[PDB]
Amino acid sequence: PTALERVQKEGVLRVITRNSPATYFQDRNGETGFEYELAKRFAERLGVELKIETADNLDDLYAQLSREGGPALAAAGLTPGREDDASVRYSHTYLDVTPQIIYRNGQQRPTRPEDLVGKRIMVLKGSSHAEQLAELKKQYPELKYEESDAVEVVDLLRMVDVGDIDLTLVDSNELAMNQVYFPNVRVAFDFGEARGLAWALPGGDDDSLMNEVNAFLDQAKKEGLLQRLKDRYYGHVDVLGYVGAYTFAQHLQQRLPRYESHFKQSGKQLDTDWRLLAAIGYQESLWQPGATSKTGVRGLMMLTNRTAQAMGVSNRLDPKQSIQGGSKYFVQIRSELPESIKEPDRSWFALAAYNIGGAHLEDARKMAEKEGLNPNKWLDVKKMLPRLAQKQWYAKTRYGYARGGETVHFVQNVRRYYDILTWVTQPQ
Ligand SMILES: [Cl-]
Repeated sequence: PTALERVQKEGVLRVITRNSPATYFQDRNGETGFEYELAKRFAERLGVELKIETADNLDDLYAQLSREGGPALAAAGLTPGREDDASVRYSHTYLDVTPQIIYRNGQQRPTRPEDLVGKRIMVLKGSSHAEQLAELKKQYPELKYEESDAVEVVDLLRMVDVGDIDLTLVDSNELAMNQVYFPNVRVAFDFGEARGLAWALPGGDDDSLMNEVNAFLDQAKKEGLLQRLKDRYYGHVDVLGYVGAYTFAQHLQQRLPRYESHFKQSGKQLDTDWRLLAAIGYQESLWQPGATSKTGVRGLMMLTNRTAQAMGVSNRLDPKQSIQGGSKYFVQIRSELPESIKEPDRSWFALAAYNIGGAHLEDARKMAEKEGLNPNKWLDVKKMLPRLAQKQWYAKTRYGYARGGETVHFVQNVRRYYDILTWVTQPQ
């Protein structure tokens, strides 16, 4: 009975991973993570259910994988070993990452490997990163670094952010994912060439499962799934920019605490996720209650007088009222969307209408239907929205010109800020 046959016979694919937003994360609304979604899709390919198991550290992860009755594979952003070990075999690679030395804005930036000597350094125990430093230590014997089995990457970066350690070493993708929480964290330099991440399978001569893993990852590439997952989880710096990333971190730390209870209160009484509402707040005003503009919108949630009057907001500059009014407006808009639009798209459609109004959004949907696209599918209607800004298209619509390009930007950003806030984890 082959490894694949055991999986098929048991009707379950058991996957071991790390506990973190990058790989696998549990939230009241559900389960997320780059590896989680990639493994989920693989389980569906095999016609079996996914069963996630977590490891406390990398040594434990590899120990579980090689134990009798262990999981089928490990999907945890793993870097294959410098040299082969009979205990583990790796799939083809599915994401190129660059190891980076991370330092604290305020202290001097080490520029080369030799500068790592005489520094307080911590890395994950059992990691490829620890091995890079072990290899380096042969060349510079005075190099010191600590290995912890009790920390995750988020903790290492937190330690650098607050000055508990001088430096750490992590993969570029997880740095990008975490830059939005740690305002003082900075890349010092790229330490070594880019490496491929791969899934790990148990040792031995059985290729039944391995060949399906490699066929799947090929299909995952061709369909764009790897790029789309990469962009959601590891695209914060790409999309927001580097200054935007650590600037958000600064605001998360300094601004959000003044308004968090207002968001939670509105979210609770409106029975809707408070972090989605806070994400709207950030896109609108960067959580600034005195924010204004010359386009007739004002306050933390940037309400028009029209909207403010309808929602019963008597002071747009008051943060509590602004948050409540805009939150109420968002929920009302979402409720009034045509019944044919189902979640999760319904919420993204609601953000579009929050920004551009339901009338203009209806024009975008009608255009989608004419092009033979699904008007109830957000990714289709998202293609049509920019056309409302073009006179070649808007002149024949019922409601005419609208800034649908800016609407697409608004929805993408809020969704990202919503992810970011959902993935916050508390200090140790
Ligand atoms: Cl989007």
